Amino acid sequence: MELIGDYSKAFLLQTVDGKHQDLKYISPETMVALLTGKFSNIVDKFVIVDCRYPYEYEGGHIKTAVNLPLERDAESFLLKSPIAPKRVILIFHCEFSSERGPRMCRFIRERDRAVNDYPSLYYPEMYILKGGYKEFFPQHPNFCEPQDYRPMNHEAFKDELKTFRLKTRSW
Ligand SMILES: [Cl-]
Repeated sequence: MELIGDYSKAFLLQTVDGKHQDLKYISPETMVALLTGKFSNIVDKFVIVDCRYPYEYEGGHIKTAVNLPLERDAESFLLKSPIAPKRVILIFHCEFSSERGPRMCRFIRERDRAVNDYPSLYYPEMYILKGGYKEFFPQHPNFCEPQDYRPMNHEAFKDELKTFRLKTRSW
């Protein structure tokens, strides 16, 4: 398997197959391994980037995850003052981790390359949480807060969905 983005070392985590063939996916179990410190002697810090809309995040998210659905906010939070360390790892996800999560993962790499001299990167190692929150919650409810799951298409949040989308850069 290839080295991480700045070609400094191998990817640390075991991966699983995912739709986007060039991206690296991890399972809920591996996400819990990170959260429980199984890699604490090697990983200085990791950030779970929840790319879902605010109402989805508010209805139940992974403990410590940061909600950064808008590209400009994800870029500001991660690249205005890069999180330095040991390894730093980013894990992106959305509801199913099919579109929003993968898109943000690609966007951040694009921006990371743009502000660096090749092949250096602030975030050389990034993963997608396979199955997104939809598959994580049924496996590890006590690693979520609140302990619930609100789908993007929830019937009571149709207006909230529209309101949020009109704030995005492109549709
Ligand atoms: Cl956006």
